[PDB]
Amino acid sequence: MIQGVIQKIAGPAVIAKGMLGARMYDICKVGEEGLVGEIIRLDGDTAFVQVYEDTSGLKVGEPVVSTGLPLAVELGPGMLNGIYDGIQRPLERIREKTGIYITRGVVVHALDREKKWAWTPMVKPGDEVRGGMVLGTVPEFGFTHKILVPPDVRGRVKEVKPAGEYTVEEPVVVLEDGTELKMYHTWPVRRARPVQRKLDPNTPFLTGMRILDVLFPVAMGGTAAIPGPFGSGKTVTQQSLAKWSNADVVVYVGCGERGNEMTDVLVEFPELTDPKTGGPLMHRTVLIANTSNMPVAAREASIYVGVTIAEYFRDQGFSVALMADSTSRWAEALREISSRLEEMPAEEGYPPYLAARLAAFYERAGKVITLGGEEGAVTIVGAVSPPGGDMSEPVTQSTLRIVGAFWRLDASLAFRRHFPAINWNGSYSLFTSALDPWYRENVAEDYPELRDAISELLQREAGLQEIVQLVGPDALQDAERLVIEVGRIIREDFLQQNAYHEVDAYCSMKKAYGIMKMILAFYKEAEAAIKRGVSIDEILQLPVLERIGRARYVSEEEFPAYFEEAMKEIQGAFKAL
Amino acid sequence: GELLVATARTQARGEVLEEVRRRVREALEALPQKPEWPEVVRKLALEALEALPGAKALVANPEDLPHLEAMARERGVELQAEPRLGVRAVGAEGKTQVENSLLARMDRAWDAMSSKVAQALWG
Amino acid sequence: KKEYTGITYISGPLLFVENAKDLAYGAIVDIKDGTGRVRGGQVIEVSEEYAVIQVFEETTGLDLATTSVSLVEDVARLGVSKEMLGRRFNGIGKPIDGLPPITPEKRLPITGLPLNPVARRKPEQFIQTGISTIDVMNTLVRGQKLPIFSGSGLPANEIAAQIARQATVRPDLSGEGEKEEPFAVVFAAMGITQRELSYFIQEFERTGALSRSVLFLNKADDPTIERILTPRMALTVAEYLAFEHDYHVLVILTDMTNYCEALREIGAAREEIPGRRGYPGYMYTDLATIYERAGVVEGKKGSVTQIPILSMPDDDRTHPIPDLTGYITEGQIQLSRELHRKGIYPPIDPLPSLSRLMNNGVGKGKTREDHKQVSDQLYSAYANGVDIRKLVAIIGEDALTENDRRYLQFADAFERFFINQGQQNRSIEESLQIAWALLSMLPQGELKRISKDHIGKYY
Amino acid sequence: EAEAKAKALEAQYRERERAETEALLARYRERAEAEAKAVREKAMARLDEAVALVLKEVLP
Ligand SMILES: Nc1ncnc2c1ncn2[C@@H]1O[C@H](COP(=O)(O)OP(=O)(O)O)[C@@H](O)[C@H]1O
Repeated sequence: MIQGVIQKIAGPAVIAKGMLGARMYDICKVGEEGLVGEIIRLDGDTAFVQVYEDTSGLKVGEPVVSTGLPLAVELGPGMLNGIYDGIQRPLERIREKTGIYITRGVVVHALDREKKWAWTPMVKPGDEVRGGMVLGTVPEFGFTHKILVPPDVRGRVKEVKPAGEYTVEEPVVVLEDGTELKMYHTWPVRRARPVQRKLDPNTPFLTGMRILDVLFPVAMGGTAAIPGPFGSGKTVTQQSLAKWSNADVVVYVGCGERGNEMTDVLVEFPELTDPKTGGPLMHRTVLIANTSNMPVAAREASIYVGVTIAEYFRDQGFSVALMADSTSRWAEALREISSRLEEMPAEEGYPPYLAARLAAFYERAGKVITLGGEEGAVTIVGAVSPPGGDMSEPVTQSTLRIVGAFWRLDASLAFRRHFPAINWNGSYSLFTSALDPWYRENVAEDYPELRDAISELLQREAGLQEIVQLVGPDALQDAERLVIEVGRIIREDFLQQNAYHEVDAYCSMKKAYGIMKMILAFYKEAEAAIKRGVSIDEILQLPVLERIGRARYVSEEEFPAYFEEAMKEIQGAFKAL
Repeated sequence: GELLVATARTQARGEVLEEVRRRVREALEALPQKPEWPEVVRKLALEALEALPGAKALVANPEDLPHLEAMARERGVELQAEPRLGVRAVGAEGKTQVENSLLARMDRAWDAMSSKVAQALWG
Repeated sequence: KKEYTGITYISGPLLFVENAKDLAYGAIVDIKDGTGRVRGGQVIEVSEEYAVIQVFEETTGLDLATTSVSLVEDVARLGVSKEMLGRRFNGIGKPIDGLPPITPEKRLPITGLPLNPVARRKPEQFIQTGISTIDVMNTLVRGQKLPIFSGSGLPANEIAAQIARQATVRPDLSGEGEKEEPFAVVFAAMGITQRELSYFIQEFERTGALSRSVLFLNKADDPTIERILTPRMALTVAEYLAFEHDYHVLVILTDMTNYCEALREIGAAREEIPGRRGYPGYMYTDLATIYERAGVVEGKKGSVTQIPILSMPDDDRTHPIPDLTGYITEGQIQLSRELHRKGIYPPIDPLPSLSRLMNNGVGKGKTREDHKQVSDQLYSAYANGVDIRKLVAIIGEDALTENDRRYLQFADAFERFFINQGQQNRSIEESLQIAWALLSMLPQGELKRISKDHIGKYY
Repeated sequence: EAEAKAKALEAQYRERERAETEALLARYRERAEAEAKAVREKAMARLDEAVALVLKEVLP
């Protein structure tokens, strides 16, 4: 490596001297704790180390060395249902060796080196490959796990061992170019694997949560933010999103969060049962969690790990979930490193790197097409936390640029408890001019109007409320008061939802389209009805609205059972009017 | 259709330019064994030393060392390694270490006379 | 050739090396690695003792033993040719399609020198852009500076593209048309999402005007710094096509917001005291030097049309960026956030959109001279309206008297009818017409801004 | 029967388009191939001279 030692210390930072010809940003084992730092500044013989391992009582003179390589992941199977924290280290083992805490400086391998796996070579000796193709599969859960050749690695094949039980350790395929391709390989995180070309959106991505999807859906590539103050769902809706999918694997970060904040999250997972495999849903999930008593800077590392996993799996044909918990952390991180390198921070105190890197973080995801001609798409859904509790800080506001659509939340709804608290006079979508193909393909064409035809309602709900509280609903007439309880239903059976209800736990387009016709009716009937000299009082009392008020209950199977059931009752009861 | 026509043409001209390049490469690689190789030595040797306002010593293949007698008299003399088509040198201190590879001379002129060749060529 | 070694500091896109003596403030140099792969290099501060190099890449794995610089040129110039249209380039300016590196004809500096006012000739032609908004009120004169203010998550791009396909001169009011003119554009962004990208492309091929165009593309994922290089690079591709090749090129800028972002970085990370609200002060210059290039010179058949589009956060026109832009620039057309989610497209409306170049010989003379004053009526006409947007919400359903009722009645009307255009195209006349039709609901004798003839002429 | 008339019209519109779009390629592609060739042939003659010229410049 290179030898040298310490020079001065400042909290998470330390400077080091005598190192020279050293590389830029590396695995820097520092101290006899051996702390993996990173060279941010390279100045003369004087190296800034930058730990991700909590400091305490170092001195001056301890050895400092460095690989001369950045930071990358052991790849292979065994990933699902694993822990890796932010610095890749797998808590599993740690948990065991270190009692009951987290203790810095304890080092282990990441991915296991003892586990056996059946091997099916899909390659033969003397063959020729290309960088990113598959060499062989491995049975992992309900998955065709594959060993994708690393980038810029190709050539003839010297041998191929036949089937067997192995650890990822051995090369099964040594190239006829003298290249022993072991299963895992090294791909530095701060970069992205390329793809043969990129495939593009036109396919909906559903987490199935009603309103969320139905009003402002997102596509399967895409990008979106979540912001709002503490309280409305942010911290925990995401958990819930995981419990359903329109995707395969589920890769979950977490940063700066507290242990209790992710407890259940872990342990419940085996009871969750995906229905797209029927599996116990922990089998396709990833713990990349981070405490909140790590170095500020380890909330950098942590983020990058996720996404770099995502591609790997995605190139293995898959639909990937990344659900970024709080960029605020990350922010703060860099905000701290600043102090160290002493830079005039841009307004509100941040480095003006800011959205530099952010920008790229969003890009990398999406649906693509690989060398292997496989599909897979990365979906990302990021959360934010500005102090005041809204757009009023650049770190949130500029986040709104490099993105697709966003999912606003606000305090006020959180008080009266409407989970989620989306301000539906908030957010926008940016795909609903291109999700219609798949729409009138599964629902049927009468979704592409009628949905919109719900919107008009709440548009017009706004415009009147204003005056309602300014005078009273009283000096307003029937048709006015119409929409008032239209809107009402749009909340009663949408906005108000739970993620605790065994029933509304998962919901779908059928229920969607379902109530999408239900409501329609009242309108269309009543519009004529109140012009039958009828008073809206009475129309409010017509119990059939009350019936639809049980809408969130029909467990979604026997859903057209009750659809059609009450369908008639509408055209029944109202034939009096 | 037009786009295919354009590509085709430009592509083709690329075949041309590459050949012309190749011939230079071939030619430049044939200069040592053209008898004018000692002649060539000091042209470039003097040339680099002139460009280095400092002086220290020159460094080159032992091959071309003989051809140079001039700055075998002058300089500190430390005529070593290989700069091999080109001549290298270093002036005072480690500093800047200005050289003159013949192949870098192609690349220099290329960046210029990319334009001129095309005029000569298609006409 | 030359050859420089002796690093001293690396940290952020700022480099340091001594023993320079004949380096040029702003010079493209190289950065040979040890791995073997070159990186860029600007001389953004030569000094007697050391100097600043400006890494156009990031640095990674970089060392203190093989980091080797080589002055490529003193200044950045670039070649160009006519024949290179439909090709792709990037911030560096290497071709991206895979076809030959261009053969220049003439190289020319990139920073340029500015115009001479004597050499400029006043604008005087305008085009039909296909949306009334502009095309009635503000009048997009040829070779103008028009910024289109938008916010995120608004239809920023789309609307731009429309213009690109409906942009066309008017022979009718003259004797000269596209039987005397072809047409063309040069587009670049400076990094964007992917989603905006492809979307873009499909409107050039289906128009097919792609061929006769130039693309520079930086994608929002390349080294950040090359955000500040790129504009100019393309911008010199404008004069070149304008003056010796002679053309009618629309040049489009979008993502300038992000321009300055990066700008800032070098700005302050190196040093300079910030020159206002978290930005450097020469920001002004840097955004002068970009926009200023437009216009036409005497007797030339070029046309340097700058159309920038960008978005500041919120809608504060007072947020730094559009700020100064305003002074600098000329045009000013706004999206209107409010209109957006009430479904009217393009949401552009005058609420502070306030043109500039209008009076100078278009929308009149050659054009109907029952246009100018039309506009002006409508202007205040709208005023008179919307005032009451508040007063209504204060008094009650109504307490206003009968006449003034009409005001509000035409407001709501106007917006809905007039301002909504589908993928439509309304000719300048088809437009205009409507205008008098909206003047209809106001009785005469309230319209007091246009002569007696005109008023009845088209009532 | 008017729906029939238009339906049939479409046919002709798609056919005329089809046949011709295929034809346009023929003429263009073989002209592309032809001219591309014709610039190679154009080049050949003074190709040499360029090398001579360039070589003379770089050398000292
Ligand atoms: N989607 C929801 N919207 C609002 N509150 C919810 C929702 N789901 C659950 N809650 C309740 O609010 C709690 C906290 O919401 P959240 O903003 O995620 O967390 P915190 O502010 O505690 O970090 C939930 O754990 C639960 O008690």
